[PDB]
Amino acid sequence: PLSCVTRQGDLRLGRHLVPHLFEDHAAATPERRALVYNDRAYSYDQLNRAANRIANRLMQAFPELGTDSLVGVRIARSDRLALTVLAIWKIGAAYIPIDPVLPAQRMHDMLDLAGAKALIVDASVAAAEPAVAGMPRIVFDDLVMDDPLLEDNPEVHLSGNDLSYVLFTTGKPKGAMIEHIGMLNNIANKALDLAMDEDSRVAQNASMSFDVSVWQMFIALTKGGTTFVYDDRVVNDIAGLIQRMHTDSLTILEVVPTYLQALVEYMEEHPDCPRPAALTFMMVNGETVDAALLKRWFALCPASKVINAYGPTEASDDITHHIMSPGDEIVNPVPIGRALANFDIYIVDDELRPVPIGTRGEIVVTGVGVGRGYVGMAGVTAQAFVKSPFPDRYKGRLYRTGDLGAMREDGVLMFHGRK
Repeated sequence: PLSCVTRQGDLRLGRHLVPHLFEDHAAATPERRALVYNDRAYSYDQLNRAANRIANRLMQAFPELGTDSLVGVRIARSDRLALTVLAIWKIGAAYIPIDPVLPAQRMHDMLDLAGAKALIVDASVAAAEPAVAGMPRIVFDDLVMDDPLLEDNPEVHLSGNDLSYVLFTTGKPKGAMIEHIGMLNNIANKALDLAMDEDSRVAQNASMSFDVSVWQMFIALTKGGTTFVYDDRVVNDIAGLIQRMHTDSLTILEVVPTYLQALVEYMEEHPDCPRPAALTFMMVNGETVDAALLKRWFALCPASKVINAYGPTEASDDITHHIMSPGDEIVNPVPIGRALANFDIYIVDDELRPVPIGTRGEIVVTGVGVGRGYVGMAGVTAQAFVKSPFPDRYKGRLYRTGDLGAMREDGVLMFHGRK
């Protein structure tokens, strides 16, 4: 057999994109708690009303913004960031996260490559830093001001093929273009594999420069649950984050292996302290995890399952999940797992021919989450985004990951480094 797994079409995604799923919950259960950021708690209705004020004032300021318009957002992770992104999406546009800690010349490159139409900052950034001629800048604090006349949903038409965000990753940065439907597919797969419901409590702990911060911020809002934003000050204090996850009764947490190690070490060294005993799932991603660390995690959090997650920013976050339970035979190397639904994955030679099961080759992927390429970089886009030679039910896109891997007889994928 050849190294092919096909899941295109496996998962119906429903009628509504991410912002609209949030709107559905705000209408159905306005008073449920939607988002917590330190001392600030928003109900669904409060979050929606504030996002709508922002959205409507953005359309007043920039009447031409809409489909595939790109808006930079230089706001630190917070309720303010979530609100601003939601507002941008509601008016049909897409955003670029530009962490305030990034230097200005990085911001310039990001906005120029993307052809961004405007930049939204908050008051602290505006006070620290000048606006740049040619790049309209507007301030969160003004956009979100009270006005009961500006609180209805914009009801701009959104299409799944429209951009939702451009995420940049030594050369000039490369801005991967992700569409609403790919973003939704990643969220839909995760909501199923993390057994989410309206009681889910999801950590938003990753840096906004990493694409995983997107599903972390919004997945709970598509399910009626709660996002807990854990900013850099909180995540940098391991003891404090653990105590927060305990007191928040957090259920879902994603980390990279070195941070997982810090959490595990702390709990082992402090067995007296409260633990994140409500966690149902810990997801690990970003770098290779080892079996012994996973087993140490399972000893500390026996009520949890773990998902090893892999995939490129270019395909809307992950393309495989490896779900593990405490009783499982967990050995090195840890698999990167099973294809997400609505993707096909192949291990191929340099000519894109699938190789026999067990042979190493390049991981390449087709399906609903393969994005558009790199904004303003047609050439580097052409190096990795090519027409699929395989059957396709979407837009015919293939992405070459530049990663080596191999496929097991059961279709489980293994990661073997960079090609």
